[PDB]
Amino acid sequence: SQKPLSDDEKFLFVDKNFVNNPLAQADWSAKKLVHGFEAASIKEEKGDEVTVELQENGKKVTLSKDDIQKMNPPKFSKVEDMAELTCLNEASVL
Amino acid sequence: CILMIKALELDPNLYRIGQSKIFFRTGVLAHLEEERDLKITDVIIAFQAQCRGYLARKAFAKRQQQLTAMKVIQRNCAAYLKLRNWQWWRLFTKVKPLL
Amino acid sequence: CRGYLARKAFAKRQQQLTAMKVIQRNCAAYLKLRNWQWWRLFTKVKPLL
Amino acid sequence: FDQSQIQEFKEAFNMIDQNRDGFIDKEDLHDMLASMGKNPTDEYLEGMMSEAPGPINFTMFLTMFGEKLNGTDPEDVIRNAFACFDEEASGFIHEDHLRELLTTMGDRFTDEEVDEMYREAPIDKKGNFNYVEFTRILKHGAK
Amino acid sequence: FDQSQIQEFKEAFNMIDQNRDGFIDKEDLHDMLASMGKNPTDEYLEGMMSEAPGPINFTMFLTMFGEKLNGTDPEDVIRNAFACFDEEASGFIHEDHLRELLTTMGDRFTDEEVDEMYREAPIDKKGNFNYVEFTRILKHGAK
Amino acid sequence: FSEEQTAEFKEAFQLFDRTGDGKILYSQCGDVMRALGQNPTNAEVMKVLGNPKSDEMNLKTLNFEQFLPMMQTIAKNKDQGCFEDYVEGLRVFDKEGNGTVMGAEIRHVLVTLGEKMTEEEVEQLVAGHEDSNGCINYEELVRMVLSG
Amino acid sequence: FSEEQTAEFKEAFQLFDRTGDGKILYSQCGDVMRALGQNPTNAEVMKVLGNPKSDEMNLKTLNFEQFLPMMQTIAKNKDQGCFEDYVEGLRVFDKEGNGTVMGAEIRHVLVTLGEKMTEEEVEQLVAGHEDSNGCINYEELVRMVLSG
Repeated sequence: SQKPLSDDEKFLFVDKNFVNNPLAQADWSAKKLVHGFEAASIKEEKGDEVTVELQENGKKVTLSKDDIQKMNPPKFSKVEDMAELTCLNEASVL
Repeated sequence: CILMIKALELDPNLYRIGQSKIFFRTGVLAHLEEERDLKITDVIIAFQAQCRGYLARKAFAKRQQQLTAMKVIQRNCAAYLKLRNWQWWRLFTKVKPLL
Repeated sequence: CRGYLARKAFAKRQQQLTAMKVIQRNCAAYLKLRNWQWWRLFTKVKPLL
Repeated sequence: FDQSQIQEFKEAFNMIDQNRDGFIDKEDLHDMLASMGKNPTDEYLEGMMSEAPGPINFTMFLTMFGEKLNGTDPEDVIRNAFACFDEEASGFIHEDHLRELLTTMGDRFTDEEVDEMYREAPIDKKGNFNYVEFTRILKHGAK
Repeated sequence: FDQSQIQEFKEAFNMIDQNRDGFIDKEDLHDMLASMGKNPTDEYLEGMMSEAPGPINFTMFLTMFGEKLNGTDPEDVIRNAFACFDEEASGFIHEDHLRELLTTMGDRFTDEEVDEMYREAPIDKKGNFNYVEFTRILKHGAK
Repeated sequence: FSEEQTAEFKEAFQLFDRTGDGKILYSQCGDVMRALGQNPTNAEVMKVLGNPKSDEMNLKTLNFEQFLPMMQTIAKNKDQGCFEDYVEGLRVFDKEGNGTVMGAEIRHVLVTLGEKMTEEEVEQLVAGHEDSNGCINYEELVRMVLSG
Repeated sequence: FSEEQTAEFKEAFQLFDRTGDGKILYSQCGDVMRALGQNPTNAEVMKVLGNPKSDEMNLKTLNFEQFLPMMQTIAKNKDQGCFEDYVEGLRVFDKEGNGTVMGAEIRHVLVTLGEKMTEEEVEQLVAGHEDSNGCINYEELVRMVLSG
């Protein structure tokens, strides 16, 4: 549950990921952050021919938009409610 | 809320001006969160830099005021060179001894 | 009664109109001559009138 | 102009000058305003006299003193509408009453006019603007 | 009279002396003006005190500087008028055209006044002059 | 409604003018079309005007060109209810049908029936038409409100 | 503009002349322009001088004739602070929501956050306005120092 005094609830007390900075778009690539998908930055978008800067892989790779869905800002990663994401793609829900 | 919506330059369609909350579907929610966060950064840092200068302002010194004062002394010296010579220093006097 | 009372109140409404019509003009013209230019350099020649 | 104002400007010409000939000169104004108070820079008296071509002539200084004293609606209608405008029952229209009128009625008027009539007139200093005598000041009553 | 002129006279008199008592005491401003500029003699302020009923008090020099700055109006409208006389909007004003237009307006003007104006006007060898400083000087400025 | 008393209509129109521009507030032009030989309630006084909102009622004045529509739309009433129906209905209304109605109850059914008048309205109605009895005679009351 | 303040420019200039030669360090000369009614941040203090390198801040000292261009662009900084930006930046600094900002919290969000200068600077922000919980009345604080 929600007890920050007990890790026994911290296996449920949700550590929704964040950037610890008052900006919210520096964690999800405004191009597209990226079945543990590979949070990334589109460097060259040619359709799905998307060399995302695979920031979870560090790879400017033409990668599947299967991985490159709206992996919403990691500020919405590991959230209680998946609905807290920008777009609830399992690129981010997952 | 509709005010800060038009100030967001939007209107609720994937969010909702309701009765108690702007209910957010997936979408406009975190987009608006991102806009809010960006502008929070903006206004924080803007006040911080304007505040650094600002705090030099509050912080100048009292040498500030003594310098302004010596400037006023220069002004009054120029003023006595201004009026006490020509007949505009004796054109309201010499009569109030009888007024 | 409401027709009656607007007939009754014509006598107050038109007189209010005319009264404020003269009031605005005269008050504004007074404030005009009060912000007149020749009232601070002429006001020292006025003691010689 | 007003016949009373014309005769008061004649009286002016006859008190400033002791050699009445239909012309006022600079020395007369200088000396007399130096007696009652003290004349300011002679430039101001030349400016007052230069509101008429050359030396101010009889009908010419009459009309000059005329248009220097007037240029707006007479004192009578001023004080009359001041009376019928009073919603305070004090006898004189308030500074704040003239204030609340000038905003939503006629045209706007800055309070600097109000502060100037306040500080430059012997009116009663209680937040009420008198016009029975001040409008006469506007027609040369006291100042 | 006008508020700005009198408050400026007040601040000037309060900064000029070292022991303020509502009077201008010879030694204090004597030593000040001697320290920064020309050293005067007790004869000047002796005549100044013989130019006033008894000692020179607060209101004495108050109304002194008052009317010795009166005859001058709020320089707001005067600077607004001084700017629009130009035909190319360079930002500078000339005095000779003003004098030529005023000498034909009304009566004949004097020559002490133009001297008072010139003795405090920064003029170059091309008649370069501006009204940002002129209206300041006419109102007890810093020349 | 004829275009000859257009003169009278413009006259009284400007009579309850406040903006002073040949343009009269809609509640004001409504009290106007009232005192132009009519007796309309402030409700219909407003509605006859192309239904102006309370803002339009007292902010957007009436251009006299559209006061000619208003004079049309007010000239439908020109007066109020029948005085025989007045007397029979305020008799049957009155719990006895005596000839008068309680100033209490008449001011009541004047503020508790139809358009709820301001009690000053039902009073300048009732007072100034009262019989000093407390059962204010709606006969004299209604009728002198009818003529007045 | 005029000479009455141009000599003020000279004097407030040689004020921060730790060398007293009429030529004042770029940090110190933007500090001068602070001293002249404006208030540039050390960042903009320099920024007005052609974005000087850290040594040009101090070794390429600024003469008074070069002080007029920099002072003009000090006035063109307009980083004197907007009162809505004041109240809003202090309002997100008013994370307590009191119409006030904690003194320790401000010094945190002022010298341990954002643009930097002397810690004492954000002190005399909060100092001279220190109150309960250091809750610097951010609106009062900021309007006074804006006038200040």
